[PDB]
Amino acid sequence: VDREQLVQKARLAEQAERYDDMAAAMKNVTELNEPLSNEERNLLSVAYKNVVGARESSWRVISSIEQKTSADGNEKKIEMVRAYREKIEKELEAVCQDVLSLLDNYLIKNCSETQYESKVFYLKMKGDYYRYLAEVATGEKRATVVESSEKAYSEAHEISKEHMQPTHPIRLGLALNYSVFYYEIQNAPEQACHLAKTAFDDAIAELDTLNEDSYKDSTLIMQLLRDNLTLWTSDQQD
Amino acid sequence: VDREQLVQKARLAEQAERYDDMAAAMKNVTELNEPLSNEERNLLSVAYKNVVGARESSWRVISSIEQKTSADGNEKKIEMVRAYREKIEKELEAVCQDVLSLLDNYLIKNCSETQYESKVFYLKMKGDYYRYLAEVATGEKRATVVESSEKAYSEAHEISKEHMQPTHPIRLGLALNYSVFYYEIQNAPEQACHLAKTAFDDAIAELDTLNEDSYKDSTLIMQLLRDNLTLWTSDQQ
Amino acid sequence: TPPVSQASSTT
Amino acid sequence: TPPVSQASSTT
Ligand SMILES: *[C@@H]1O[C@H](CO)[C@@H](O)[C@H](O)[C@H]1NC(C)=O
Ligand SMILES: *[C@@H]1O[C@H](CO)[C@@H](O)[C@H](O)[C@H]1NC(C)=O
Repeated sequence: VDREQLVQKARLAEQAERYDDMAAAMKNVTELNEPLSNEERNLLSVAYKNVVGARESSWRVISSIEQKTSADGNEKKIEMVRAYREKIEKELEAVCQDVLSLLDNYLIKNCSETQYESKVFYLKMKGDYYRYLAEVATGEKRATVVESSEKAYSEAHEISKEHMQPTHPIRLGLALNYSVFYYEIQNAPEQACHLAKTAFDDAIAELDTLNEDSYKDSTLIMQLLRDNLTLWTSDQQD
Repeated sequence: VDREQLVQKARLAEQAERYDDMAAAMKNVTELNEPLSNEERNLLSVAYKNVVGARESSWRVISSIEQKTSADGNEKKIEMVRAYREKIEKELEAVCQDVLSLLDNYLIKNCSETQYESKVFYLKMKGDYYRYLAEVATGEKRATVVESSEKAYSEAHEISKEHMQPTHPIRLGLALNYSVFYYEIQNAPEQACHLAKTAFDDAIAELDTLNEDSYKDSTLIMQLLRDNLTLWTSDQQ
Repeated sequence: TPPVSQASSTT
Repeated sequence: TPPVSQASSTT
């Protein structure tokens, strides 16, 4: 099985929406120890985002049922519901750790000093998945991963500001996710609103730095930024 | 864990839409070697229908890709696409074989003479899952499973006509799925239309036989039948 | 256009 | 209410 066979399998899996296959295929690609292309990077990210997302959805549904079942007072139920939520939870964690291992030992690791774009991408991912862990963790567990997510987002932010156009989709993407981190995890709506607001204004101020390759991505992400600001400026008035 | 906890896990899985867990849970229940209640029958059926369905969808998407990929005349592409479709196909077959093993070794097996409703339900499932296999099989493989599906639907139809009201949801369901078998698998539109038509008419003629517990199911399946009779009459024209 | 089918026993 | 999001690199 060649590398191209794997990337192709990953493309097929995505179309079949069998994302478990997709990640596994992109993981094997990553484990070939060679750098990832833009597309390969995209596939890897998309694959693992959907896997972690699927688990997350199911985790929220069961965790929601674990709230009802306990409030009711039933005992036999709380046992199985809790145990099932922990099963899903352990799957979600194992997935994130799976991505994080790839980022720490392959992608970020083998990045040269001149590859800022990739380093920001991978550092943003690192932040994303540590963030996904934070959502299902508590106490020392949560604080620690919330810390790792912070460190990652922060490092990526530093690089992006120093090496990327404010309109670069990767920098905008970082801003979006980082701001979300602030709002949802840090519970810091001001910082969240600020980062997003700043990022959006910076891109506009240099709205001329757009390029053919990714003007669509940029504008779209800029729109997502404004959306969040709108979605936050309402919750912060109720 | 206990039976009650396995069935509960199956309900939780359904809510999360983790149907693999749901099927595995109901499989473990069935393997307890005890009869299945109506709820448990439903959970098991819903569980494996969604699993086989999920595979079927993926199988179609890839199989289609395998179609236009071969037409283009690629090489290394057809190599992977074909191998992936076969993987999904193998999965789909394994699921069906899983339920079929449950039906032959537990459900249909442990049923007594007096349990006609259950036997009709299970025999319908048997026909269903053999039908799903036919959808992805060809030649010896297909003819053999199309045969088994036929045998199962027929035997279920014999017992339904002989022991159940024309309005009984299980009898209507059998008619619906059996008529679908004729149209989609047998490619026998006349027979498909006839069975579905006949079934609908019978229930209509004995509309008074409905009961509180399942009137909604009956009327709905009757609708589905009429829907097919309308969906088939236009497509064959 | 798949035809309609069903399989839910009466619970 | 989830804050909207996006992480899909430049292909
Ligand atoms: C629904 O119809 C499809 C298409 O004919 C059939 O394959 C399937 O068995 C039916 N669903 C169930 C639960 O039997
Ligand atoms: C989109 O936002 C959600 C919610 O914060 C986040 O969990 C997810 O990582 C983001 N999507 C991607 C592809 O990173």
